Amino acid sequence: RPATWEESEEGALSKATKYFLLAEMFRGLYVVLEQFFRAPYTIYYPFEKGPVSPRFR
Amino acid sequence: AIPFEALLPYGIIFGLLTAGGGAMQVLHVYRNGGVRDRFAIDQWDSQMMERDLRLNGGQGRKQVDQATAPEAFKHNHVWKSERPLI
Amino acid sequence: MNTFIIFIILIPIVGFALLAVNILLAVYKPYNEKLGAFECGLTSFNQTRLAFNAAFILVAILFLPFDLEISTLLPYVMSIYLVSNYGFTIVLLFLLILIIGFVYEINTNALKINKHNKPNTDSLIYKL
Amino acid sequence: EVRHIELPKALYQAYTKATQAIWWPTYSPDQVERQFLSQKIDPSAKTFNDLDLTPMELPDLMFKLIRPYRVNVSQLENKEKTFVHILD
Amino acid sequence: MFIGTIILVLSFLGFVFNRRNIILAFICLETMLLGINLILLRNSVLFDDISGSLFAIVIIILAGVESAIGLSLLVSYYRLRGVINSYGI
Amino acid sequence: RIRAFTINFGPQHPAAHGVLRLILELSGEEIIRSDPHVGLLHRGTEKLIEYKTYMQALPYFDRLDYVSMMTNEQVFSLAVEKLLNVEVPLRGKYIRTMFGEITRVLNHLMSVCSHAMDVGALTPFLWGFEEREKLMEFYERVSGARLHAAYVRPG
Amino acid sequence: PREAAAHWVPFEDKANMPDNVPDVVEVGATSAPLLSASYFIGAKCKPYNDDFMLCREESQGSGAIDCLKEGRRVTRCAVSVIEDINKSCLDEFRLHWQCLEQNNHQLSGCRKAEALLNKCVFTKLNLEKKIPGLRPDEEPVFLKKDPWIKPAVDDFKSVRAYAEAKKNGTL
Amino acid sequence: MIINIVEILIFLVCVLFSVAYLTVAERKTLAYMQRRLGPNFVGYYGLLQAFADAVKLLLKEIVLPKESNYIILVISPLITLITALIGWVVIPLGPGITLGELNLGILFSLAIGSLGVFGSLLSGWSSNSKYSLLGSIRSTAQLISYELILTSIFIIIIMFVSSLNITTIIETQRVVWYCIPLLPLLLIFFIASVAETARPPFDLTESESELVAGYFTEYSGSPFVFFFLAEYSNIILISAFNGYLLLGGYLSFNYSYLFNILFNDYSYVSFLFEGLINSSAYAIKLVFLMFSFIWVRAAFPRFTYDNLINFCWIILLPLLFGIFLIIPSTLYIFDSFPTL
Amino acid sequence: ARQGSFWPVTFGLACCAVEMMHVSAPRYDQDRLGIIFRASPRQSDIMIVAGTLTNKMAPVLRQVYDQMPEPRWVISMGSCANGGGYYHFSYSVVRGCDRIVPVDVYVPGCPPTSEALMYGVFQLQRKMRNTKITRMWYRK
Amino acid sequence: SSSLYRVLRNAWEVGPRSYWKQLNSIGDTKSGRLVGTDIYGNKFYETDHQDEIHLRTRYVEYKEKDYD
Amino acid sequence: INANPGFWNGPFRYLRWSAHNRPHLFFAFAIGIAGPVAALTLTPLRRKYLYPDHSPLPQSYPLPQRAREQLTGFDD
Ligand code: SF4
Repeated sequence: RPATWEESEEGALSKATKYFLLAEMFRGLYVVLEQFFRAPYTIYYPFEKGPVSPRFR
Repeated sequence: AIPFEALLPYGIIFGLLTAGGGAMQVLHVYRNGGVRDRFAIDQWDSQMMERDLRLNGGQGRKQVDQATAPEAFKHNHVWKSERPLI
Repeated sequence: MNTFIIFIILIPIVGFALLAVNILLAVYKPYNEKLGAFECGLTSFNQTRLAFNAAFILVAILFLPFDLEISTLLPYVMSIYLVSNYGFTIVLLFLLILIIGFVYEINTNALKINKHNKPNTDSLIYKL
Repeated sequence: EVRHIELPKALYQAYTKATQAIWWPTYSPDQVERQFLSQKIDPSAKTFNDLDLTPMELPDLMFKLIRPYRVNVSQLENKEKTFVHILD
Repeated sequence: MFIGTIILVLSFLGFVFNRRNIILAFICLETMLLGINLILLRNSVLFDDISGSLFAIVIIILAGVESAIGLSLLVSYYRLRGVINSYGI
Repeated sequence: RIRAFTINFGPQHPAAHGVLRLILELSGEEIIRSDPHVGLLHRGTEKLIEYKTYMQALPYFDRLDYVSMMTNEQVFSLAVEKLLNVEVPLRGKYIRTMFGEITRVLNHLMSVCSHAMDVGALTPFLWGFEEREKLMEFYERVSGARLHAAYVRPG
Repeated sequence: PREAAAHWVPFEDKANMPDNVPDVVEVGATSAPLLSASYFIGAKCKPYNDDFMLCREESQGSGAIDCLKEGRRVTRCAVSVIEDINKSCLDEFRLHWQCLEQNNHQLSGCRKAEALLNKCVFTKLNLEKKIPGLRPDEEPVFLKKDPWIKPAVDDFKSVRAYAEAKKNGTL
Repeated sequence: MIINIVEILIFLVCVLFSVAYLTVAERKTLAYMQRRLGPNFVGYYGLLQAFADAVKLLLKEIVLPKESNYIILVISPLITLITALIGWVVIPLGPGITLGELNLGILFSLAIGSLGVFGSLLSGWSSNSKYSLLGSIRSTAQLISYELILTSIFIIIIMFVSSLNITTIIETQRVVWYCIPLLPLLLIFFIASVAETARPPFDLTESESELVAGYFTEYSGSPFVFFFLAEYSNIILISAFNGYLLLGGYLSFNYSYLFNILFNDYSYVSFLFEGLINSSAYAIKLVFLMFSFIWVRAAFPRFTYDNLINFCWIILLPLLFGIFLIIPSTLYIFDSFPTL
Repeated sequence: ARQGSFWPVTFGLACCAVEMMHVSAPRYDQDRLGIIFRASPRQSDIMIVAGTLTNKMAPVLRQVYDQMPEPRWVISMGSCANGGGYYHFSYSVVRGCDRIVPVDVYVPGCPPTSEALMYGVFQLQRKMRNTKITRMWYRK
Repeated sequence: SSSLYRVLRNAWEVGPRSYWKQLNSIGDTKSGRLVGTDIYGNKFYETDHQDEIHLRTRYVEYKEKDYD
Repeated sequence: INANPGFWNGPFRYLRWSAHNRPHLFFAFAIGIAGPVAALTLTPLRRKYLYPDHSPLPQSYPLPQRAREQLTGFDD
């Protein structure tokens, strides 16, 4: 059975803190920002070339 | 690493705003005759600056600290003649 | 002729100059198929005005009283020290009265668009 | 309503000569000259008839040819009353 | 006071001799109020008196509320008929 | 009387993916009736297959769900194998299972990231298409094509 | 009185004062030196300023023409204090009003120069700067150390002169 | 006159080029967040990209659809751009360093801002499509809804200052930036500014609508340039509102000690250096806010119309009314009503 | 400017569109060259026909092409768009999109790879770079 | 690697004429050893810098301005 | 599942329900009412223990409430 509000482990103030301060949204923004400091994948065609195999048609 | 090509346009924007503001500050000071601008001036300040113009010979914001006014200060008083607000 | 008035005159001039350059330099070849409204590549029939929801009307209408409420506080924030404690009490009373109206709007669900179609929850009963 | 203005030939020829200075095509001084010439059909020349052809009529074609530039009660009110115009 | 007076008179005549649409009536109301406020504000300046400006502020707030209510009335009128006639009232 | 308002959602529309003509009827906000018109990509594939040998018909299956090419091939191959009463050898079966799951990853990358892009989450698309690039290299190395491998065949 | 509106022209009057009216000197300081001297002028000329204002109130409408002799006293007292400042404390007074000219006429931007000016004026003119209306608990702001509000750039000449006075022992 | 002209040309060039390079910065920053490069080819390091887009659009044919009020469709984007740029006349880059030093500068900001909804409102009427009218109606409703939020925060700030002069409001923050006592208002103002510019995740009209690309669907050539320029100009201008209301404008740190070490008297060198420091502080704050606009675009999916109207009228506005109550109460409790 | 601000409207009909998607993906990153895909033909310079064109779709494609403001160019991408491809003998398939619209560049492949499509875009840019505009008017 | 230090190091390794040539053709700054030359005159390079990603370790510098 | 339990049935349970299930309204209301209540209950405490109210600022020229004295000096 789904649990009701009165059987919740977290107090209402902690939940309100998560609600008003957008905790998981901030985690998502941080994950996006981490990518900004990683190496990009781009190659500079036609000066560089993607992989080609002997079977290519 | 820090991607510097992605920072180049931000650097252009930052440099443009910085240089424009510095140039504007220099132009304002030059327009003022070597002092900083007046800001947030009320009616009192406005009248005081008009009186200053009467005392320093029309030299903008130039100040004189001599106790006694010149003779011309007696006769260069201005009233304003305002057109009828129809 | 201070910088304020010159700048305000200058902005529309630049807009008009860009428009004039575009008119002078781009080609202009209207024809019937090009002149059609773009709706995903097809053509739709002309229709009587769509029936709209009341919340669409209500947001725009209720903007005006709330906007006036907010803008009536400008004389207070420009006179707060002069009116200090008496005016503080008065502005509190004014705010509370307007909040009663906000309460009315919230409790009546006045800006909610209700999805007319809802899942059927009736039990299935068989007459044996 | 299409706007027509009549002008003196000298004034209008001067204008068309002036406008020939821009790089895009524009009404010619010689077209103003031709405006005073009415069509003159050679009495002895083959026509559409000799090709077994029958020209269409401008009045019947104009609406089709000009369609993109077209500008655009008592029963309607009574009928309108039965419909819904505002909803939740 | 000329500009306010002319605006008020012409707006009133536009309201009265309106035989075109109902929106013109709404607009003429709004602009008559504007003309009255202009006359009042000029007198307030010439007397150096805050009472005129206070009344003008109140007039602005009341014109806002009157606009809101008038357009609510128009929408309620539209709800039953689906259209506004050039005599729509 | 309720009067529906009718909109052509698509075909030339980002969400309609270029080819769906979704004729919707709205009463204000809500959809009351929906009528998807399709066949803007009807190619007559089923008619064409009847004029082909089974081997010649296999590449048509690549081009049905054209992010899931190898599983399309797999279903046609399994049907023909059942009619032929032959058995795929064990290593072939393992390659088909492995590349079926690679194909499932490719498909789900496309579908989840396209779904997110439609709602407005634009970034998962880029991140997932790099993974798709890596897997398409495996496609190309076994078959010589990035998309239409024609790799899984009856037998 | 309101400022002038849409179109106005300034006009000067070329007449002389009527000869019955005794002539008087006019104050020659501009806004910054006057603001610098204002508290000393208040301290010295309070009785004459009060008498002038009381005359104006009692005249009940004719104040300009009825208080001219009181106004003459007011202006002479102001000229006297500014002359005394120009004779005994000119360097510090100039420090203070030039600082004011750089700081939008805000006294909070010029506390170092003002400290020297106040010490000079008190020692050689026996005038004291004081803010009316405060209780003994309340501290006058110009005497406050470590204020919340500080100038963007402490004035160069004033900083040097203040440090020098602290070495000498005058301040 | 001459100085006035030079100052206006400098300010205008800086603003227009900053707007041009913001589009390049958005493309590059989104790209690197998405593990790609972005424009690096049109000009060195892709630094001429915006100018290529501008010239291309300036040479592109203007189309006037058949059922269209052509005048209204060509003037609506023009007026939105004109109001968007007029907003810059009151932004100061140092004390009194502005084109318009208005004692009613805050009021000017709000009034010109409230002229910002007419583009969306008139663009839909430009044609004769009911898709267009509904989309314009929604976008207008969102715009005025979040206008209320922004105005409320303005008034809450003026409660601390009692002045409509923007320089004065900045000057009072030398004691503390107003984002420190009112940090939730910083969050709310940023959220509302993103909504007011109709940026993601508040981009209903352009990206989930009947028309394929908002109410600019029918625009080509220079009208499209006007709409695009007005949008990015409003991004920077609303960020400047954020900066002077809550971030201390052109204030960074007390450089009195450093200046007294470097210089011994006033000169054009010291004046130029102080101007540079002030302008660089304001510029770096603007850079962080622009980066935040792009970052939020990178991270989130879109709201629906119902979701955002609910967010404004049921969640944000009641909080702002509660703040209307609590701020003057705190000023009263501690006897800290600001003087004029 | 025409080369550097290259804005295509996508007629993303079929599997070819997948390869077009990969041109915008991080490995090739089309927007590094200034390419931005636009929903509206009103804001587009290039039409890329990427997929099988059916008879039911042909008027729709013509309509989208006609609403493009000038100057305008068309790239045919893939065998289906080029000449009908695998479905050339179908009752429901247009045998090449050049029966409906003028075509500036043909990109071969089924599908063309991302690099092949980029090569075709480069060919169109070469054609752009060699266009006479004011020199052509000067010749007149 | 998107770092500025990589670009500065490669430009130093490669020299200013080569820096400007690369900036005017490919737009990045690569430093690697020459492997060989085309019949057409194109030159081919391989780099082993650890800051270069997979599929970027081989590249060509074209002989003519209208490269293809 | 969760539903409004009615304020009048039980005050504290309803307040808990609101804090858990309507945080936006609950904390908007808490913040709104905190102000005036704090004003009434705390300003006298601040006056008694922290610091008294400040002396009023002049608003105009402070006119003496007295008769004009006879005075001397700076005469014509
Ligand atoms: S050419 Fe090949 S890949 Fe492209 S749409 Fe046609 S079948 Fe699919």
